[PDB]
Amino acid sequence: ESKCFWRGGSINTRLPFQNLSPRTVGQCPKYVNRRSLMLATGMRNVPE
Amino acid sequence: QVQLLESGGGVVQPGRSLRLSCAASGFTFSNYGMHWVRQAPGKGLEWVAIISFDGSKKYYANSVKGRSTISRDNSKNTLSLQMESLGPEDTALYYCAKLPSPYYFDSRFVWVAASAFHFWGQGILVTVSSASTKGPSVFPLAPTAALGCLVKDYFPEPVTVSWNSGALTSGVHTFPAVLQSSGLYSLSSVVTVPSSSLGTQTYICNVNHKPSNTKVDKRVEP
Amino acid sequence: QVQLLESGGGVVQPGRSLRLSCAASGFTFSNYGMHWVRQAPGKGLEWVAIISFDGSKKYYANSVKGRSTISRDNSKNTLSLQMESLGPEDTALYYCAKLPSPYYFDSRFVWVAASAFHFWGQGILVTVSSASTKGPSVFPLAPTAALGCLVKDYFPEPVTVSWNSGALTSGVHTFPAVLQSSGLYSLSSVVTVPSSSLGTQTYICNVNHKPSNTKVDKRVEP
Amino acid sequence: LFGAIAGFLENGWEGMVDGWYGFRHQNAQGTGQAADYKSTQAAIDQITGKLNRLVEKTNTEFESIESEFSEIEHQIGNVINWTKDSITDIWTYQAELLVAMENQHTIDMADSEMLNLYERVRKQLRQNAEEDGKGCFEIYHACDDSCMESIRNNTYDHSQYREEALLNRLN
Amino acid sequence: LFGAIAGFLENGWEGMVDGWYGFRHQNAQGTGQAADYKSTQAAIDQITGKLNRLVEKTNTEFESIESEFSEIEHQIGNVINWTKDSITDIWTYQAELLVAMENQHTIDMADSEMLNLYERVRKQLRQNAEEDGKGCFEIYHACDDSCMESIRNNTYDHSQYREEALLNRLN
Amino acid sequence: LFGAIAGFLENGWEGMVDGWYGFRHQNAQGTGQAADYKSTQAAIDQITGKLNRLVEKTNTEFESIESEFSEIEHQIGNVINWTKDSITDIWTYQAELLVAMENQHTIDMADSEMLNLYERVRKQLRQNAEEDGKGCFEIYHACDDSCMESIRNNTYDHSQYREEALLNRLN
Amino acid sequence: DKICLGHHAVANGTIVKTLTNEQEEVTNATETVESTGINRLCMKGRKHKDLGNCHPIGMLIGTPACDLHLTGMWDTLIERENAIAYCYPGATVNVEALRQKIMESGGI
Amino acid sequence: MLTQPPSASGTPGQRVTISCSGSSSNIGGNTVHWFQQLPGTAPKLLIYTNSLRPSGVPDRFSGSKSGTSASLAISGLQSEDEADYYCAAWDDSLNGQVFGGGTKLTVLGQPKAAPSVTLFPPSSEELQANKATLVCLISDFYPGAVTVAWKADSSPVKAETTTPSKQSNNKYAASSYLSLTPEQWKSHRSYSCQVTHEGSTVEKTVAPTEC
Ligand SMILES: *[C@@H]1O[C@H](CO)[C@@H](O)[C@H](O)[C@H]1NC(C)=O
Ligand SMILES: *[C@@H]1O[C@H](CO)[C@@H](O)[C@H](O)[C@H]1NC(C)=O
Repeated sequence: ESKCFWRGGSINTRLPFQNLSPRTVGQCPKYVNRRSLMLATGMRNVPE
Repeated sequence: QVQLLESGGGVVQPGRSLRLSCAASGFTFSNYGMHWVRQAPGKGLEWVAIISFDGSKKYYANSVKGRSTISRDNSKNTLSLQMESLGPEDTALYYCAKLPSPYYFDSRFVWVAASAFHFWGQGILVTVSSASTKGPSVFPLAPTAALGCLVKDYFPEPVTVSWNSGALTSGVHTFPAVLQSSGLYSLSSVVTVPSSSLGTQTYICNVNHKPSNTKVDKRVEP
Repeated sequence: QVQLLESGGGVVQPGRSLRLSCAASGFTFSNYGMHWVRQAPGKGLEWVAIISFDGSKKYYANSVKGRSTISRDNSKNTLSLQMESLGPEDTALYYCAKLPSPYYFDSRFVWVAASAFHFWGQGILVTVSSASTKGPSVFPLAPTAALGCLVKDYFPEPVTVSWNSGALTSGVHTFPAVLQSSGLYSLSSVVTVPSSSLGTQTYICNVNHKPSNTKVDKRVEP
Repeated sequence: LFGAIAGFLENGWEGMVDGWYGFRHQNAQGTGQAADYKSTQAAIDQITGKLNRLVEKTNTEFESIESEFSEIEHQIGNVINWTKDSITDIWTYQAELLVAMENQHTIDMADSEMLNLYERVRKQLRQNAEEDGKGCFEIYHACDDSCMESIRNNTYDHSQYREEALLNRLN
Repeated sequence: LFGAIAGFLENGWEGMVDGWYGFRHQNAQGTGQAADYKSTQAAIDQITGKLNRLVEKTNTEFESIESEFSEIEHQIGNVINWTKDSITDIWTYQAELLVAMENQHTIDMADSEMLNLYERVRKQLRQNAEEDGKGCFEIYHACDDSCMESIRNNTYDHSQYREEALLNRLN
Repeated sequence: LFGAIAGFLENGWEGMVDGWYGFRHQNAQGTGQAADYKSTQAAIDQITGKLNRLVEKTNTEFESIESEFSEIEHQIGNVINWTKDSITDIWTYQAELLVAMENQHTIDMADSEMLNLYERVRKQLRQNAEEDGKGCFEIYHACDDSCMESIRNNTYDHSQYREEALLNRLN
Repeated sequence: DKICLGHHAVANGTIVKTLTNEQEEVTNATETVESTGINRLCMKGRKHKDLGNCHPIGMLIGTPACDLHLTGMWDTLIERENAIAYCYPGATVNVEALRQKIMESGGI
Repeated sequence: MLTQPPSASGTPGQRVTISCSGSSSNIGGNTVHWFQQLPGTAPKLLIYTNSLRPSGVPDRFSGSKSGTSASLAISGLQSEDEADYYCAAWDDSLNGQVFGGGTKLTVLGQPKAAPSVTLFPPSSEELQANKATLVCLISDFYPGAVTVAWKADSSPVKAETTTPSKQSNNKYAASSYLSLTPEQWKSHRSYSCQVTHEGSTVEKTVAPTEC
């Protein structure tokens, strides 16, 4: 089951951004040209 | 994903010990701290026990403190609970489940996540009494219109009812059980249908009772 | 913008003193703190000295501490370095340059900027030895195919080689120098060409040697 | 930026898997380690709330305006390409901004919670000890393992050791 | 997040309508309440400046590109619908982000002003009292109503009670 | 907002061109001035990193959809004008938001670094001096120029003057 | 006696981008840009109708290749690349608008 | 003094990484820098403040700093990026900038054809300076693993030059110069240069003759 489609198939994800195609149909996330965008889930890592 | 197995149910007499055990799959069990909760018949929720992911501390509930014992094994992915001196206040449905708990009862891998792994599976329905495990007695309630089946005089009550092997589900009404003066319960289950097919269709009701290995099938006719 | 001038190179004998001086333009020199670095022939980078924009502190490197002296003048936009007792460990290329340094070595005007004014210009190539500044000897290496020129038996080695006044740059290979048992170096430089123009074109190689004022030109033929 | 995570604490405790902000003590009994529940749970709840507000999106239904198997008119096709590329650039910039700001805020919020727990422990150890600066607390008299738990349980009483600390600091 | 509003102050003062950050004292005279003007005015000015920069908008003139009483060509109508729905989604996301960030910043700015006023009062009461942690100040000698106003007027002198406090803490 | 730049420091030092956060001392030798390297370099590095992440942009290639020397169809021209003006307004709003937020964050980050350096110097001067509030440190015994540099070099030892300060404060 | 404070860390940290630092190390982080999809058309829970070698115009005009799709109901219409619209050669005026109208519809 | 990992290898578009470690006296605590030295020319600044780049640096390059260790990454590398790469950092105790050892990287070159071996006899004017030199060069080959054996009348001698990778094709080039005196040059008749390179089957031999 899915709710978003494009020329190459389906998109099943909870992320708000994708870099597959700017032409999508349905309830899809917004296309971004950035290859990667890492969100921090922790504090500064201070090695020993 | 959400697939489980539970064991330990049946009819245990008061004074003896109950032992329940649930094992889940589809995920990494060795990290989620698990909980045992009980719900008395009718309504009302009362928490029983909690366990860490490694079994460091139990912190039993005062209602069953020092009387029950919860344990877990991460190798076989199993969670067991053992309780003794089963009074009438212990007849309830026991659910093993993963609830939102303190963080150190869980592992560091699922802290950074908004998934909130949800559970609660099925029930157990432990009952304590003078066992007397009886077999059910089925009677067809025969005449828009309706028709049904009545199952009476059996114990315990993990009973299920279906219409044509579980096909017809529209307009059906499965009513709660009624306990009477002989330590036995009853239950009616009806289904509606327009008043044009009295002697036309094959209406069959099926009743399954687990702690008697009883499978009954009946047909309705004018 | 990026235009400079450097002076102080040549052949200095061991024991005497070297004096280098670089002056840049195209920007405000009176604010950027400047650095002197050295690189021994081959590879390996070793920092020499740093100076403030006003000359408050030097903080020489321990390898040349108390032996060298760096100075700067902001009126004429010049940076000089003087060193004595030039052992063999001082024969290297000396670069004056602006590097990312502590903030107070620079001025408050370029703190609030992401420009990161970049430099390092050209080299100096100081050499210390029994001078014996020799003139180069050129021989034409004559026969797809190739042809080249070999320059041998001279000192020092700030040598440059071009093909037809610096026009042909495709398929050319300028090889590093080789020192031999007479305190003299050699260097080959070749260029490739398909095997159809042996006696057809005017192939000329030019060799420039600065610390002998030597300009040699040679032609290749079968 | 607070001076806790990137300030006076010059080293992290990789061996402290009990939580994000915990205690390490060395007394006559030996060396021990524990973790504070309140600050860790606060940080976890804030991060999970961020993620929950982030992952939800209704994504109003859209349909196809460009044909994939036939040729579109050149001018309207160029207009559609221009519009969609502009929308792509806008969403890319907003994604960059959101990611960077949220990462900065998460790191600084962890730092703020660390400093708040530090101030709580200091208000508990008000007049019986001193802070050396490197996140440690130079206790001037003593502290038992039960005293350590009382510091964890936020039940440490300073009027019980106040005169002792004063007499130890004077003499 | 600072440890003042959501930290060590575990209760708000609903009865303190005099301001956002005020003083409540209990001395031999009785119980009294006042409010600090500086922090309250700073918070009010910052919030009003936020609102002023928010409510102003020139809103460059726009005109109608879609007809309301006649039928538009299907392809250009679909293009206009797509563009306008994309613009709607963009503005909706930006509105959500702006509202959330501004609310977070306003709450944390109120917290920061509370902690700054706390530090000001502490620098005033430097060496003559101690802070119990729950926002209160355990004065070790005394404070008159005039002393309370001097604490409000930022004129409290600690060298006047320093030796008194030292003698009371030693003996 | 922290109470350092817009709080208890009621005056800036225009004559302090040595850095953003420096020391000014007055001892028996006379008056002297220096600057702290760590906080100034931290602020400079953060601001330069902001500028570096700001000035970089690939700016995906675009082409002309409107003719400059001929007349375009009226409806598609109105659609293009509407779209481009909407994009202009969106980018204008985002520019305003980015500029305002970044300026606020830069000012408050300078303030935070000032307060962090203040707390570092306080952890160094733990038990031998007191802070009068106006950014100064009332040293109770003394401090040489070498002592001042030791405060700069983060090497000041308080156990060397602890008993001296205690005896001076008691007697 | 002595008690110290500190935070935790990991050996293999995760690099994230912030407003002040392009490369900041943190604990286990999360990616926000999706880069992989499914090479399938998940139609479970959707009454799909695959046209195959049939073109939307052939459903209205009645081409042979659309004899299976002259009428019907659907919540998602799927068009293919080999969609034939004309058995007899020809063209359609404003074919893009009609194709959009048909693909947006849910029955004929 | 910083660490000196001498060499890194990779392929076009592989995102190779070079590390630079140290102590709190140099790394800290402090900022590191990176430079690129194209073979034969002057260096160009690439990375400052451990993550920032000047104008003329494409976004394919990137730097980092993890605690007391830094690293350099190159995402979109191609044939025009084979060069020298050094590390740099300011030292706390040593009041100055202390550098690393350096790194010479070379892309994985597909094995080109056997080099354009061309034997060169010494010219008539070279012998006039009481010296002789027989040049036997080999250009446009890969890799650098090769061994040339001289045979003075089928007899070896006892007691060469090579350029780095080309900016466009990563082609190497070697050239040997056997130098003798006129008494030792006119004493032999047949000179030949063999090769045992890893890109050919058997030893290729080219030989000139006197007059
Ligand atoms: C990080 O944790 C998530 C779950 O929180 C897990 O899915 C992922 O594989 C982890 N990644 C790493 C690199 O540890
Ligand atoms: C500010 O400094 C910049 C360089 O950082 C300079 O270009 C500019 O002219 C200066 N402006 C003023 C008003 O000082």
